[PDB]
Amino acid sequence: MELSFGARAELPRIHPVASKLLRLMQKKETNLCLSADVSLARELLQLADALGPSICMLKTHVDILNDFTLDVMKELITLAKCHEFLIFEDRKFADIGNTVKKQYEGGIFKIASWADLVNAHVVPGSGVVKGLQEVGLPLHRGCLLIAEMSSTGSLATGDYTRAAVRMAEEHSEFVVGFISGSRVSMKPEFLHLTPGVQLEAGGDNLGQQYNSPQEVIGKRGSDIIIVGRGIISAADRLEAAEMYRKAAWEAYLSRLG
Amino acid sequence: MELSFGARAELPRIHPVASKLLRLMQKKETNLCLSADVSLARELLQLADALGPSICMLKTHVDILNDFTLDVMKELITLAKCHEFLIFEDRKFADIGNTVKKQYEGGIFKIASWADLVNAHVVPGSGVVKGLQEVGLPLHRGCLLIAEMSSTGSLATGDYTRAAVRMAEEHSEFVVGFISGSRVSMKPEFLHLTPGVQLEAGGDNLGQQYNSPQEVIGKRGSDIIIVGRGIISAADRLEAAEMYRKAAWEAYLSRLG
Ligand SMILES: N#Cc1cc(=O)[nH]c(=O)n1[C@@H]1O[C@H](COP(=O)(O)O)[C@@H](O)[C@H]1O
Ligand SMILES: O=c1ccn([C@@H]2O[C@H](COP(=O)(O)O)[C@@H](O)[C@H]2O)c(=O)[nH]1
Repeated sequence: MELSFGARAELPRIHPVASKLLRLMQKKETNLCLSADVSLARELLQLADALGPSICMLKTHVDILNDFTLDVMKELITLAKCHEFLIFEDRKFADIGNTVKKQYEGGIFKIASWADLVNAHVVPGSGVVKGLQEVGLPLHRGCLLIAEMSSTGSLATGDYTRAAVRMAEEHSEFVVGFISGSRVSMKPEFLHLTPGVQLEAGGDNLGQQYNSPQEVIGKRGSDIIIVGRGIISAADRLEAAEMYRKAAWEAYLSRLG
Repeated sequence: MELSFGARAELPRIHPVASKLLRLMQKKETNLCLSADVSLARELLQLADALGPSICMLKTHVDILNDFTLDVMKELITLAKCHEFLIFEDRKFADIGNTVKKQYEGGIFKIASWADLVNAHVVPGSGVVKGLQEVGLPLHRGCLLIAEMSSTGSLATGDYTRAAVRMAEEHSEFVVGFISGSRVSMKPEFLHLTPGVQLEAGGDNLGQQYNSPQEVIGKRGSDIIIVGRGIISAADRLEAAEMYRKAAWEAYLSRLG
């Protein structure tokens, strides 16, 4: 039987970051993650403040910000605390353990100092998670493993996907779930987040493929939709965010019965 | 038929960045890529200057440099031109095509502006290559696809590796080779660069595994060794680089005939 997000937040083996997230999802009736794919810090902060009420999570690509500073991220954290959403840096860590630990903690971005969640590809083997967790565990962070991808020709299928699930299971002190197109774990402590989402059928010209919130949440059993252009390119981004939220939220409620 | 690096530089289908690399490998008698895994720009540049005559390539992780600026990269380019080596940013692009184009061109790092070579994981499908190529083509840049990894539990094996080789063949206008543990293509226009290399047997505590230059170049048929800690951890990095250079170069001479 399916548990509500609020009940899942209380599960004995739940990660604190997953619990925080699940509680605010239930409080705000949102399972929408905004993909804030913009080049200017002011745009990032403007979207975060305006859409924050409607979202459970803000997904960043800090490496495309033409004017990144750590003060930008300080300010984003204030907004995250005010409007109640988590910050997920979509870094796709994909190197050996010794390297990713440095990429997570250090450099100019100091990602671990501000991102509640990061994600990682499983292709290097479990050392990618071991390296990240050496930085993330002390800082009370969580990680998502990329079990499937939305893009045309994705190799994250079959035995690769099963490997991602095993890796998460064996590293549950740090891994809180998956980037995937569908439910891949039967354990309710894990979150499923799905990108490649728009209301209308389509794709882009560089291999992105879309499915609807009803399909991904309702039929495929994912928890959270990740939506970028579907919202950001709309004339009215507030109304678009609300349309996606309502869609994902109702799909969840229906599945839950 | 085994061709020298100088001959391979003249192959009909050779990419101009591969040709430039192969020419300087032959001229300088080096098939050593230094993995400059340091956190300080001064150490990076001092290594680049001192070891430049010994290396064909300097591999960077600019996202670990605590004091990155574009002015640091300008000085690195100056050293690369002076000593004759290529700059390879080991970014491991691994996102959908629309995202990686921005991560390559933009942000604070503006990687395409200074890196001769970058690499990409093949897990997203060929969109990853199509996105990078939109940026790299007019700038006369090249890309390496990660066909195999050196780390314990790597999923880059079997059909995954074969998919990487097919993707390289189909995008030979931009893809100039592979990150691999051995020769994965029989086409001599492709470069093979191999990380996980040390003179001594062993590994690290986070999944790295090492093989020797003689094994990797000599028996496994790779072209270039990528060496980080085996050089960086030495008291005298120049002497260490010279050790690796001579090992790798003589291994190469042996399979030539
Ligand atoms: N290239 C690459 C990459 C992929 C791979 O499969 N194995 C690696 O070690 N690397 C990188 O090569 C370097 C290996 O360094 P070391 O020789 O283990 O100190 C690192 O910068 C690591 O991030
Ligand atoms: O498998 C994946 C993994 C990540 N993303 C990311 O999610 C967002 C998709 O945005 P859009 O296609 O909704 O604009 C982008 O930031 C992209 O990098 C995907 O689309 N698919």
